[PDB]
Amino acid sequence: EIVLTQSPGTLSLSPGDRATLSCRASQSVRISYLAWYQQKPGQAPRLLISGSSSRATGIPDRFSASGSGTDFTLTISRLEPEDFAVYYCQQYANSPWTFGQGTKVEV
Amino acid sequence: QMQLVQSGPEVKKPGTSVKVSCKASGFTFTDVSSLQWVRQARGQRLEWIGWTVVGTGNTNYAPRFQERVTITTDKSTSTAYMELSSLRSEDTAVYYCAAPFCSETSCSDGFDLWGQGTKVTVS
Amino acid sequence: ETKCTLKSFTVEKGIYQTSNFRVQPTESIVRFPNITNLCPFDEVFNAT
Repeated sequence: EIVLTQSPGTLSLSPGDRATLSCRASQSVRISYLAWYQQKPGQAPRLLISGSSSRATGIPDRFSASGSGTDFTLTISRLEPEDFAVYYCQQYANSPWTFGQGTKVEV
Repeated sequence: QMQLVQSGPEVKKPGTSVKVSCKASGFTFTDVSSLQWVRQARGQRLEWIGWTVVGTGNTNYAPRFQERVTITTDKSTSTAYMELSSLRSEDTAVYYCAAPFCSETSCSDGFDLWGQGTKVTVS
Repeated sequence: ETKCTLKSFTVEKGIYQTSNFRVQPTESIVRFPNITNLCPFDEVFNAT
């Protein structure tokens, strides 16, 4: 039920650059129950980082989770042109769960 | 391979109930595995609906979805049935079911599997 | 060992044969085929 705000709202960076995004809550503070997702138009969302400390199956090393406090941060080392999509933070600690609003990256 | 297959998009009418299901290829509901349901509207943020425990049988529902949606699981066929009553024009969206690779009580805290979703529209 | 083999508390001078020499396995491996296709037993039994 933690209301999550994802920042920055929009991005426009050259491909191959290093980017970092953050998401914020105001409910109960958990660190290892957060996951990051990316949804393409017309396709189901795919998982990137689970628990803010472990990669999933097949995930490249470009994604890197960070943050020790209530903030949840992700970093992408290089922006290969297929990465332009929306990102979502999700928590599992709390009562009936709420997604974020989504951060969209543009070329 | 470990993959999820869901039914096709459907069109329905007001004042009617809809049953939605999604199956798996080589994956079984078993005892420990559990899945959640998510909904995506046209250019809207994702909304969580509910998730179920196949083994124990416990269920969790959204406070706003506490009167017209029911989720049930069958271990034998390893199937999931959602009954939604009185779907409106705001309920026209794409549904997805997600479960982790959880066999012999060995599964991470992320939902790797992801179905294609069903586009349900009611006019 | 030879005291136990001869069922006596004294052994006379000589050469005696005793329990065998062997090597125990260190682990276990299993290589059944890979498929996981869920043989259609339900269709046969549940046919109308």
